Parts: sequence; structure tokens; C-alpha cells
Amino acid sequence: GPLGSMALRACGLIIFRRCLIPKVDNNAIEFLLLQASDGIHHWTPPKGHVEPGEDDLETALRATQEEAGIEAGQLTIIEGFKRELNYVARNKPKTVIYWLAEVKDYDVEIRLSHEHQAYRWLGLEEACQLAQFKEMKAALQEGHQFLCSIEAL
Ligand SMILES: Nc1ncnc2c1ncn2[C@@H]1O[C@H](COP(=O)(O)OP(=O)(O)OP(=O)(O)O)[C@@H](O)[C@H]1O
Repeated sequence: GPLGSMALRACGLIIFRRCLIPKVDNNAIEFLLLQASDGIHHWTPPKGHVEPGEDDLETALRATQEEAGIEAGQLTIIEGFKRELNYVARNKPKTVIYWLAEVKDYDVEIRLSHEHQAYRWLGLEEACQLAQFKEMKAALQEGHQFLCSIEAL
């Protein structure tokens, strides 16, 4: 079979819980993270495998509720921000698109999948500390960077 599709299409959701008012005027926003069920036990947001016929954000949305139980209706996908991570995992480059999302519930339900055994809620520093992977450290980095350029929507 003469393959023609280069790399694998993926889509994740960079979730962030926005608190009411600021505390120490430093932090305020958090990020949802899902620890891998094996390997290096790295922490990454709900990423899915978007199909050519499937939508980009949807794959990231479904993956959210699939690997976190939270759907677009339970969060808030911020528009204007879009970045994808390209890298060959086992032996195939996966393109992971990331969208900023804010869960309406602070204690929102967290329904993970087989691909995730645990999750966490941390800011940029921590989300970056766990997501040792530079690519992710950036996704979460730009997230807070962009959101800080908006207002609330
Ligand atoms: N940002 C990244 N850049 C490059 N490689 C990464 C990045 N994040 C994770 N990886 C690695 O890429 C691989 C992705 O795992 P795999 O392709 O097996 O996905 P998966 O099937 O979604 O995961 P799982 O086995 O846990 O179900 C792992 O070895 C992981 O450590």
C-alpha cells in the first residue's frame, strides 16, 4: 500500500480554570493535566486522534471529555489561539493542536480514560514542571501569554 499521509493528526485541549478575583496579584489561572498510564508518566492535556473527516477542535474537545469527562460545554474554548506540536513519538510524527479552555466548574468532574490513570490542576510553572516536554511547556506558556492579552469574553 503506497502510503500518502505524512505524520499523524492529533488534537489536545489546554484547559485552564479561571478563578473569580486575583489573590497575590501573581497567579490566578490553572491548567488541567493528565498523567500517562505508562512510560515516563509524563503529564499532558486530553489529546486525541483527529481524523481527516473529523474536526480539529472537536478531536480536542472529545478527547477532553474522553480523557477528562469535560466537554466543550463544560469548558470555554478561547478563540484566536492555536498551536500544534509536531514530533515522532514511537515511530510516527503526531501533530497535536492545542486550544485554551476554561472549565465552568472548579471541582468539575474528572473522567479519565485508559490512556490516563491520574490528572492534576496546576499553574504555568507546575504545568510546565510536570510537562517537562518543552513542546508542552510552550503550549501552556503561550496559553497564559495569550489569555493575558484578552479580557474575559
Ligand atoms: N511533546 C512531545 N514530543 C515528543 N514526544 C513526546 C511528547 N510528549 C510525549 N511524547 C512521547 O511520545 C510517545 C507518545 O506515546 P504513544 O504514541 O504511545 O501515545 P499514546 O498511545 O497516546 O499513549 P499511551 O501509550 O499511553 O496510550 C511517548 O513515548 C511519549 O513519551
